Amino acid sequence: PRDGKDALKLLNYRTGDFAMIAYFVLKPRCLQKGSLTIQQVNDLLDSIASNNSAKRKDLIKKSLLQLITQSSALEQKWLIRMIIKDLKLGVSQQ
DNA sequence: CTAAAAACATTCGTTCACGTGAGTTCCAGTACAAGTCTAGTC
Repeated sequence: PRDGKDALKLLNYRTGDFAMIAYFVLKPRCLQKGSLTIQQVNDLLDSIASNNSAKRKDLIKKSLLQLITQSSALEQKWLIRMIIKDLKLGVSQQ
């Protein structure tokens, strides 16, 4: 719901990162065990990037829906962090 | 001559100063992670 607590929380994230809010929102909704391998995730991300380059948001929406429906809340949060390009695992790239 | 008063010699206990090995812990130093890097228009 656009006026539901989850919608405002996702939108009002003080532009405690967005990944944590998304994980909390998706916890009661998402499954407990995903079925996507690393190769499938990489293929979906590549498709999203290519469609963005080609200016076709329908395919981007379809790929995002597939990722959302075939992953768990932890997987959703990690995918969001990867897309944003901000992980902060506590260990530097070096 | 005589004993006695003074001086001298010895051993012990206590105090102190220094040196040194061992255990505990506190902290300066080091390593590492994360953020910043100019401001605006169109």
